[PDB]
Amino acid sequence: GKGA
Amino acid sequence: AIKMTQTPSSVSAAVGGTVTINCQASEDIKRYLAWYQQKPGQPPKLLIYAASKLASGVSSRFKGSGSGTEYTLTISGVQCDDAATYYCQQGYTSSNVNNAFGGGTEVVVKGDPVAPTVLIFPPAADQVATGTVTIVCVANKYFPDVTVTWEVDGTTQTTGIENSKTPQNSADCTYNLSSTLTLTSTQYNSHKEYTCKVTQGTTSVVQSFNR
Amino acid sequence: EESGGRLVTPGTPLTLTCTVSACSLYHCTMNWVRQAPGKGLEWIGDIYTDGNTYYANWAKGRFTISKTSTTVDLKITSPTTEDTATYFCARDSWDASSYYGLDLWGQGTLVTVSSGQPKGPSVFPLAPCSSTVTLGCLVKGYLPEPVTVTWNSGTLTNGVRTFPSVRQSSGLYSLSSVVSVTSSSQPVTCNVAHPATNTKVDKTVAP
Repeated sequence: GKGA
Repeated sequence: AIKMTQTPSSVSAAVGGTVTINCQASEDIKRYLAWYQQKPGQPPKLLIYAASKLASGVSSRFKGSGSGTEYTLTISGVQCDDAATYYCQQGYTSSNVNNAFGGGTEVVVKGDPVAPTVLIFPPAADQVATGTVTIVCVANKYFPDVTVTWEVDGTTQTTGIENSKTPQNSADCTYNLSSTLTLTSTQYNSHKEYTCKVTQGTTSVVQSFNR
Repeated sequence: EESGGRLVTPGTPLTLTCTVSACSLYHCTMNWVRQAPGKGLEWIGDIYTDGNTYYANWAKGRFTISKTSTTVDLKITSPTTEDTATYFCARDSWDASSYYGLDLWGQGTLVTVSSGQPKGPSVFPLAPCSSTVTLGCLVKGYLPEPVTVTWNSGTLTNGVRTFPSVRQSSGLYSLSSVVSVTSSSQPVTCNVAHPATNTKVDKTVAP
């Protein structure tokens, strides 16, 4: 996921 | 909804100076943030991606910083080529968005001051038969901004005026201005003296003609 | 033949085609962005590589974004005069930590929604009335944008200033182009083209  | 807020709305910088403009997100966007430069009549150009990385071919005079909700763009050694509107944009989500872009920040670059000259163009002969006449005044190569006044037989005009400014010159920061006054043919034939006055600070120049 | 603008009567759907090819990467979207006169960029929506589409909340139900082979469209489903704007498409990409931005943009399309008929410009010469002189042409009352203006069939480019178009209170557009030439130069001619009406107009100007 985005920012993971 | 993630709101993107840019401040200030406009900023001025001398050539060789440094400006910092700000971008705030209403929620943590985890540095999924891009910056763009737009000049008039062009598509926006990507400057900075992932909050702090230089897009392809972008001058290292541009620096992006920040994290969480707070981001900044800094231009160091400002040049006339940097006169533009700058936008931040979150790339964190596509869902429940009112605008992914911030509202934009206008960057005016202060180059060497240049006083305007003024040109006036009487209407061509075949205008009057259309029922309206359009008089064109041009203010040449100037910085800083000017004000334009139209006088008809000495009286200042307050309607029928449209102005169009070229973007700051990418080499010397100067502007050019078109100012047009439109009257009915009846109004134009009812008056004699048509004057365009261009004021910069406290200094005015004028061109005038008589119908 | 792309003019760079459109005239659409209210309520008639308009479809725009993105010149940037569809995403090859999985984590990539094609986007549509508008810019209304004097205003900032307003994101309209995007399309993902799984087919899913998202719209800005104001844009929900006013547009549809679709893909056909490797081409992405925007359909304005029921245009209103408030949809008069420049429209761009733009592609982005990302991974698990970096948003790579909208790196590829198409050229803007100058869309006007209006119940008025398409109209070609009236072109009027601009002359003063001394080693240099500035002459020009007033390009008045056309619809939609754009016109192109050259001088001497494009052989005269130095000293040319073409100002940004302005939309008149009538809804028609106007602009001026001027050129500075030597006082002994032979007359200069403006060439004004308006693709939306297939009009081409030449005006020869002298002091």
